[PDB]
Amino acid sequence: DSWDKDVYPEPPRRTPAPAPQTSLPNPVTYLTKIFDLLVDRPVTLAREFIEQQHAKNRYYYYHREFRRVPDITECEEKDILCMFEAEMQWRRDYKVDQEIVNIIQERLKACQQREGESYRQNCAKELEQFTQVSKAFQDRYSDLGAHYSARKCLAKQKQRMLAERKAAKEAAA
Amino acid sequence: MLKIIIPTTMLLPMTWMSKHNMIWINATVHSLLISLISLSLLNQLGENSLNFSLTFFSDSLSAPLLVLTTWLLPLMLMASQSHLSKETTTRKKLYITMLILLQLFLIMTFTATELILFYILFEATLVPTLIIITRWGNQTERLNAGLYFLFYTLAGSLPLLVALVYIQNTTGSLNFLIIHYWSHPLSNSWSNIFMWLACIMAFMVKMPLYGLHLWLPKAHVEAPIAGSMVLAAVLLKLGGYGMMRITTILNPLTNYMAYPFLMLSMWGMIMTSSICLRQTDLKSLIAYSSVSHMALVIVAIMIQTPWSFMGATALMIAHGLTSSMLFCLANTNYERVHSRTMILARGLQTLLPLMATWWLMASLTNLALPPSINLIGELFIITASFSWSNITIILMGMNMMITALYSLYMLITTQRGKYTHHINNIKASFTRENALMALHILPLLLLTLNPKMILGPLY
Amino acid sequence: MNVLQIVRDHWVHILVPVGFVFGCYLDRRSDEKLTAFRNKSLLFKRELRPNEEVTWK
Amino acid sequence: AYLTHQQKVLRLYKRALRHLESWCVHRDKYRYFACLMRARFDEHKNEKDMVKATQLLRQAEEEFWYGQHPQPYIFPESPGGTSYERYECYKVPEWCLDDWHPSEKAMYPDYFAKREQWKRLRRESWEREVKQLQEETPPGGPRTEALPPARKEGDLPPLWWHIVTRPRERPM
Amino acid sequence: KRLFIIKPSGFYDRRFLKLMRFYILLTGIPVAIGITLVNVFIGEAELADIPEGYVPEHWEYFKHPISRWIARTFY
Amino acid sequence: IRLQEDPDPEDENLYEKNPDSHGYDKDPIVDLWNMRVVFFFGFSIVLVLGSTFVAYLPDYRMQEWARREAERLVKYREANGLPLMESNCFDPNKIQLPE
Amino acid sequence: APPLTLEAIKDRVLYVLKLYDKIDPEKLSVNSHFMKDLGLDSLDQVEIIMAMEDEFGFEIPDIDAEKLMCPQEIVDYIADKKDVYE
Amino acid sequence: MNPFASLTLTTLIILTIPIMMSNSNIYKTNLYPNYVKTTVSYAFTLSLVPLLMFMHTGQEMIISNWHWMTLQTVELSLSFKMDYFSVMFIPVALFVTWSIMEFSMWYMHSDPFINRFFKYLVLFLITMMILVTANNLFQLFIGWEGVGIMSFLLIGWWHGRTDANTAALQAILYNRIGDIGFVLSMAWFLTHSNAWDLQQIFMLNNECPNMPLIGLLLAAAGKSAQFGLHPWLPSAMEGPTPVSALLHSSTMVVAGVFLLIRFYPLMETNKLVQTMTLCLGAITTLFTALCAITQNDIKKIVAFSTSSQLGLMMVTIGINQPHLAFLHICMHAFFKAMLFMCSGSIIHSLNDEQDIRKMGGLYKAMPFTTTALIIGSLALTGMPYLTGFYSKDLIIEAVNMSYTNAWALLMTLIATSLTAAYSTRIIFFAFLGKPRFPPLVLINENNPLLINSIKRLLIGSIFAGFIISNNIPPMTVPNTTMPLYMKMTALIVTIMGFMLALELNNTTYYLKFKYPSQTYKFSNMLGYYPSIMHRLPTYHNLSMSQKSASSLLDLIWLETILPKTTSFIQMKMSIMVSNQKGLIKLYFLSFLITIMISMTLFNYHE
Amino acid sequence: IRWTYARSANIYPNFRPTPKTSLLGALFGIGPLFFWYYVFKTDRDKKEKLIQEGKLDQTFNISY
Ligand SMILES: CCCCCCCCCCCCCCCCCC(=O)O[C@@H](COC(=O)CCCCCCCCCCCCCCC)COP(=O)(O)OC[C@H](O)CO
Repeated sequence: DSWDKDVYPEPPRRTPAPAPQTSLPNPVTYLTKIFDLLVDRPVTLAREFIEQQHAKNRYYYYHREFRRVPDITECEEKDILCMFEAEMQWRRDYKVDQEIVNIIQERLKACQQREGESYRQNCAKELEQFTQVSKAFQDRYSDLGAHYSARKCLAKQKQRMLAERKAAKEAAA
Repeated sequence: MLKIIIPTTMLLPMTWMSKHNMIWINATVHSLLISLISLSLLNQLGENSLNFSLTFFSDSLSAPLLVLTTWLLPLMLMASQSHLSKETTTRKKLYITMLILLQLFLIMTFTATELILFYILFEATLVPTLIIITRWGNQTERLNAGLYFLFYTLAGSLPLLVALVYIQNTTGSLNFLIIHYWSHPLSNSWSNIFMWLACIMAFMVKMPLYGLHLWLPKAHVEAPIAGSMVLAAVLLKLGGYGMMRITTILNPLTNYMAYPFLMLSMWGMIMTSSICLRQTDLKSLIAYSSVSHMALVIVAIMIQTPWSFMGATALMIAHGLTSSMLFCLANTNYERVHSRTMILARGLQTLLPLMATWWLMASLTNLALPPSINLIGELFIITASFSWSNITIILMGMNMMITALYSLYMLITTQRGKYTHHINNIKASFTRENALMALHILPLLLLTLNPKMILGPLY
Repeated sequence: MNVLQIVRDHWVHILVPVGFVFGCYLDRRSDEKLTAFRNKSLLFKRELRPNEEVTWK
Repeated sequence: AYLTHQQKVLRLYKRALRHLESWCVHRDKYRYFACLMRARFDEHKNEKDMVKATQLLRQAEEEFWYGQHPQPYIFPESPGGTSYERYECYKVPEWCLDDWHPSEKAMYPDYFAKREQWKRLRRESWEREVKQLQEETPPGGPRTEALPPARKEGDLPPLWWHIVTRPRERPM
Repeated sequence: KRLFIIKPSGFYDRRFLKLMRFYILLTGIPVAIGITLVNVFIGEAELADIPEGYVPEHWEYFKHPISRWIARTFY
Repeated sequence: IRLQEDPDPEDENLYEKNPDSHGYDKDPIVDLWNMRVVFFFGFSIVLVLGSTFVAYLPDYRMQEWARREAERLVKYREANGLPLMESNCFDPNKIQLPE
Repeated sequence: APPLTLEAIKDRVLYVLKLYDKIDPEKLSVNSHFMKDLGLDSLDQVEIIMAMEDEFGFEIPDIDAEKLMCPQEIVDYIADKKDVYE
Repeated sequence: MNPFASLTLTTLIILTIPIMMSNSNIYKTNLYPNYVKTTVSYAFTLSLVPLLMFMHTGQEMIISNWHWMTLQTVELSLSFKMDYFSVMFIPVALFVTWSIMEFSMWYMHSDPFINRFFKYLVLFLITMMILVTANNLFQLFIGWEGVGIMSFLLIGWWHGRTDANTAALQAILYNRIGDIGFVLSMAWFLTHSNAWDLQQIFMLNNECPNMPLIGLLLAAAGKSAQFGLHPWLPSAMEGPTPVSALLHSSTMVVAGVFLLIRFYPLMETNKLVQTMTLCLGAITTLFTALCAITQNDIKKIVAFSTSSQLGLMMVTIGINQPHLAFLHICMHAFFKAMLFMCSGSIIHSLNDEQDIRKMGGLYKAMPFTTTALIIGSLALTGMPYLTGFYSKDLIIEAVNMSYTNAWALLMTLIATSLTAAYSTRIIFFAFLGKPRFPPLVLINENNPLLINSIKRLLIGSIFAGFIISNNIPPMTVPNTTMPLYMKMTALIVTIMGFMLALELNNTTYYLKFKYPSQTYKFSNMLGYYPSIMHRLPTYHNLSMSQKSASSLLDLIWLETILPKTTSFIQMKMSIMVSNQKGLIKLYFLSFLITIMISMTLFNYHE
Repeated sequence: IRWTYARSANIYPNFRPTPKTSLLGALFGIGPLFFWYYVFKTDRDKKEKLIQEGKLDQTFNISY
């Protein structure tokens, strides 16, 4: 197709062998056969003519990379230039992590429909995967406000190990 | 900008020196053309706001408003050109001068980069509007209405001016960028409390908020149609644009202080829509309808969550195009019957068949069916408000239930009924009216396909 | 075809698009004033093209 | 105006009979109970005292009001009826035709020409109706809601335009 | 026994409806043809790796050719 | 009399003079040009051509790029056996917590 | 269905009155005023219009009903109400 | 990925073609209704195909397509979900809407806007189709509001009828109260589960959705016209007969019950809310049926009979029987739609007479229409091996063999017996008796369109109960071993209901004088519901709007506190500071004080 | 026309401040506003105190 199974795991199909014991013909074979010979075949014929027409004049496009830049943890206070470079990179990291959750949601939705009735247990691995994504995404970006910024993200982050330091020190006793 | 501001300014000498009768033609030509040019700014980059010069910049919030204002400019021209065709050439030229000037301030305000520059032009919009409502108004209460509109806006704006210059002396520059990247924690203190109140009240009055809203039923109803749109379709959102920008610094004091405003808007929006349930003037019906929608924007801003800001801009743009439409609708009847009472002209679908259809989609857009942009805005706020508090869905939905009754109420009272016997001057709708109405609703339904353009700066 | 009349009533039409040209011109008259850090952001810092004078105008 | 007693009792008979229609249903039951209703009305017909007549009415109106069918049968072409103003939404006033485009005006030359004759006839007779009114106004303004007819020849009845040219009850 | 049908004049409304069908489609079909013609003759681009020396100047980082053309000029 | 003013003259039936009247002004010829300009410079080029421009704009607020940046990050992270996205936002090793 | 026409109404009009046993068949002039010659009680005409009310499927309001007193009148009012114009 | 994906999706695209074709006016204005009907017929026959692979392969589809917006971490986009409930509902809905569209030609053969009316019907069908075929909750809301507004126009189709707008206003009013819970579930399913697609919601396993399901239930009550929100269905009879026969019989009011069917897997986890569903269905069944029997208009009787049916369906949903409800959906869809244009045929023939009193003598006067009525009435009862049996008494047997809410079980048994009760009233007064209509009889059902429309649906009531039950895969828990006595109570209560209702109806034949029972009064004016409901809170809310709200608070108080008081304050001393008497002595004396107070008294020196 | 005047303009000039109007202004006005303030503030205090301790869990709630 146009992707890889490692990003969208679709377990290999399991199709049965249709062997109708009853002598009366199966109609569903007939409407499928006429559909191929009346609709599907002209569609394929037009598509291949379209594909070769595209192949004659091939113009290419590439993908834009953004080289890693210093983030806001090493950004000097009131350094407006490093403020901008850090803020833009963090928001770009925000967009990709939003898409990371987007991918996991698609896999989970595929987990439901593909299993149908057996959605509960067949791909609970999808459920725990989304559990790890959503929980970590909660402490990573959630509750940052409509004016979220890399300074705010550190502020929320700093609250975690500060609370964690108190807990573990209490735990060590 | 310079690429939109300069053509806008250059329309001013063009209309003044235009031909005697070609004023309406040429002004409509290029105002549509300038709107086409402003479609270029609908694109926004990844996260950094589109910056052109030091004084002018755009983001994924200003540009959706910029196109709305410049697209509006042709609409006021055709709507007003009905009655304005019966006065002196200079008087008509003076009007087109004033709409062009009024639009000019709106374009420059929305792309202002310095908060002081924002405030100067934000308040400067009063002068073109104030003269519109007063000089060319068609009633007697306009004289009191103009004073109410001017004084309410100014009484709130003046504390902002004192507050704004205070930020300049203390923090430094007030550029919308340097403010964002140098946000400092506004700690809870009585001086900060009034700092918060001053920077907020100015934009609240122009929303308007429940209680600081009595200027709207006077200003909007008495204003001429070329004005009756802008006081409801763009410059109410101008107060909205002020809120979403000024709240960059007002954290975290906003959540502690937002409670009086939330309760006033969240409870008052039920009362305001209750006024619409029993009204006598069609213009007042839509006017109070605007208050309910803007009140929903008022609460939306203050949670300061990604979903709320999106639904804020979505409703903000959609309501403006909607509320502008209904004012065109009330204008058509008000010209034919020369009165604003609802029950006077009951029965229009019998006589005007397509006018009912335009009224149907107009009242439907206010009804906010899915996937209309009104619904895509209100629904987003409901989810954001519900996450803030579960109880608010009782109030949020109650308006959604209440807004159905009145939004279809003028549909029943005016269109769906026996035609009034005594009235005999109803004429087949001019192709200007129908063309204008299509210019309102066609972009709205077309916008439904791609809400990303108008979804705000957080998509 | 009585060109005087055309330039009497339609000389006003050209007045706007030249303003738009002026608007574009001033935008490209101003942007180079904001040059400062041109190809200086380390994200977009890249070795200049060989037979090309400079990066983004 | 003042509804006299003999009219009001007739209104009771008409309405009460229509109410037992919703009760009796079957025709033979109707004709029986109607005759008892009819004669029970006629048995008390020599009351020289008009006060006693209202005293007889003092229990009849409450008798109707509690014996009334909660879903009385009313013909659809009437208030409460299922077909009340059902075809009203096509009653386009005739004066709207004056706004038709000439292409549509020329589509029906005969009817439009006759419409002109009626319009010319209405124009001529309007002032004739006008002076007819003040020629026979009652001293002190119009006393009754009624409307006097055309007394002389060649005069249309006063205030005839809307009544005569009203849309048909079945316009479609 | 057929008779007249007094109805509101819809000719001007018919004019308005017909005109959009003539005006909104005057540039409607040519762009609709242009959108389809572009997608089938010049076609849609395909993903390719970054060349050794060629940086993708501005408009290159886009799939659709007409979308690339808008990126070429304008922005 | 009190005041000497002409009363409300009338509401001029714009359809009466030209039966095909357009509702823009009195003079027919310029009024005929008035739809020819509002329709042409309206629906045609700012509604149809306007829609195609905005609807087919170069991708706004890059998402399919961000959608692109997802697969190689997750593919790299899941293949070598590392949690696909860390709980901490910014690197915590260089954080110097107070005391 | 063809519209209810004037000749159709009147033929249906004296259809009901002659079907009334209180009226002799012979004395049935189309303009025979109910009180004058037939001499039926003032309650009776109120009960005959109900049969006419059911006959044509309509309503005769009491305001007009009490004045309606001729077979010509009954066909007149019904014809005028249901736009009968031959 | 068979043709089952593409071919089932194009069914909607075939349906929406007439809507686009209408504005171009290429259609011949004479034969537009024929254009609509054969278009739906083509879609119907095209919609048969999704069935054949459903029984054969047992496969279901989820068709997602063009992305709407990548809003944060949710992917709101157009998407369709073919499944057991979907792939068969469209063939039933298309078959029903095809039959009525054929019938609508004969009935509405005089409405001047007939092209507009058929345009509205197709638009409703499109909105209903996307309602039954929706993957995200937002898309479900598109239909959930599309059918509601489409009902509003179609109910007020006759336009000028003053009370029709009230019912049209009533229909949207009760719907909006239903949508209260819909938007509540929307917000909850987006906040606590970060989605609106049904796939994610089920995977996330929100095992305790107390408030969502409560909001989910409230959505059904407004749309399915349950108790507390029923009366808009009886008032919807003010619309034309085909209008209610399509929308308010088997294709629009079904939305409410259908919503729970979509969220059935999440239904079983909760126990409190599901009891409320069977509780709400129980009261809805009786009260609608209790008001059904004592009504004297044919349209009202069928309306209350419908609302009694949907009350029964939610009773099934209560005790973990969602799919059996969908079986009840299809079986109820066939015959109930039939009964409406059987009533429509007699109503039009009897010069628009709908009052059940001015009827009678139609069994031999209208043979086919009477024949269809008996078939439809018997389906309401559930005669064995007929369409009614394959759903209804299976539920009654199912509800008996369950841990029900005692008092909830009894009401349905009283209700199902009550179903026969008003059924006799329809057959008794309208057909079995002596004629009572106006003298000029215009009875005629010989029109081919009327015969063909009823004939097509009538064979669907003799059959298709056995056909569907056998064809659908066996996937419900079978109640095999019950004690005999309650196994056939459904036949007992109907026969018992048949016997006494006939005797009481025939009691009217007895010349005995009638006494108005106060219990009969309570039933006849719809449980006193409309006059308290539709008069008291409407007055109170509107009263609060005028004396308060608009007046008092606004226009008096809010204008006299901030704006006018400041004007008065600025004014009271304005009269003062501008009334200097002009005497030089007073001016210079004020100078003395101003000099004196400033120099030393204010300590301005230091 | 008189009715529109009576409902729109001839109200405040004919308004007379009395304890009945004054009390109704407070009861129908500031009253419910504080009522909703108390209800919402208590819920926010309830919610805020609960997730601080760790009572409510939003392991899957991310968008807000
Ligand atoms: C028409 C009535 C008002 C309508 C509503 C307006 C908005 C409500 C708030 C009103 C006050 C607005 C003025 C705010 C000025 C700038 C606020 C600001 O930035 O905060 C300062 C705080 O502002 C103030 O102190 C002044 C504002 C508080 C209110 C007192 C003056 C305004 C009220 C009276 C005049 C207006 C009322 C109308 C009178 C006719 C911080 O400075 P500081 O106090 O910390 O100074 C440093 C140090 O601590 C000591 O100075």
